[PDB]
Amino acid sequence: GSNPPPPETSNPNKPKRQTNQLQYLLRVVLKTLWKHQFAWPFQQPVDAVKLNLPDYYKIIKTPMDMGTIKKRLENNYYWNAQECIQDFNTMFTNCYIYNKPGDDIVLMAEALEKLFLQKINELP
Ligand SMILES: COc1ccc(Br)cc1S(=O)(=O)Nc1cc2c(C)noc2cc1O
Ligand code: NA
Repeated sequence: GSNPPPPETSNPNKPKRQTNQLQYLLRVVLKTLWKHQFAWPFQQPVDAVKLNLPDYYKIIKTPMDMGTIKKRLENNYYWNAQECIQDFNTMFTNCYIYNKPGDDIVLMAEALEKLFLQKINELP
């Protein structure tokens, strides 16, 4: 079991720009999630080798994490806030797909997702 290559964080020919919503996504939303107690499992791509999860990438084909998101935001990878939001949704959804209701990790995802949804209500 090897790890796949992580998701891209820059792409010359993918349309990209800066928006004040995307700035907020970085400065406020991502920063709040990043510093939360429960951030740690979601700060980097799932290392299926070191975490001993050899079925992870059998089940999850569209992986996403906050390390990847942070870098995409810092590089202005996105065209709009909706693309970034979709990456967050993918992250949480993957957690819920791979794991089971009530699992420690699922409860952490849920608390981060509540907090995410609260912060994207205040999107300018
Ligand atoms: C068994 O390892 C656990 C147990 C509970 C928690 Br909260 C976290 C881990 S882990 O971070 O060492 N491994 C692990 C990470 C993820 C991710 C990210 N999505 O689903 C996972 C399942 C895991 O066991
Ligand atoms: Na599941």
